[PDB]
Amino acid sequence: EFEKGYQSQLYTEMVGINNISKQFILKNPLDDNQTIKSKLERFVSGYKMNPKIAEKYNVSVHFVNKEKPRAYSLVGVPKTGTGYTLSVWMNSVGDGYKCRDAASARAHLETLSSDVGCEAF
Repeated sequence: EFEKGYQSQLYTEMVGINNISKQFILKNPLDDNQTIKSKLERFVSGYKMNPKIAEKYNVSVHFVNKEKPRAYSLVGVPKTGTGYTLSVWMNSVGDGYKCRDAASARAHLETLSSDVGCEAF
């Protein structure tokens, strides 16, 4: 399908977003947790993907513990009205997952069960 096709181009994009985010961290080791969290949020929500992925998907940065914000994650889920479901999420240590639906992406799930969930790649 074109859709799996797109879910996979979205991952490649998010890898590129993750690579630039790494540089935010290396280049600014003096930033306090508040500052790097907002800097990453601005960078990731401003981020411009390839025009035909940008129309389809939203990417956003999440922090499981906001006082360890160098530990971030990226979530990528369809824009609304597009009729899409397939999603993605990834670690800042580079674990990547393709997810059957946005909710499992937002939930940071790592396995397929109950006909929802995510699996690695």
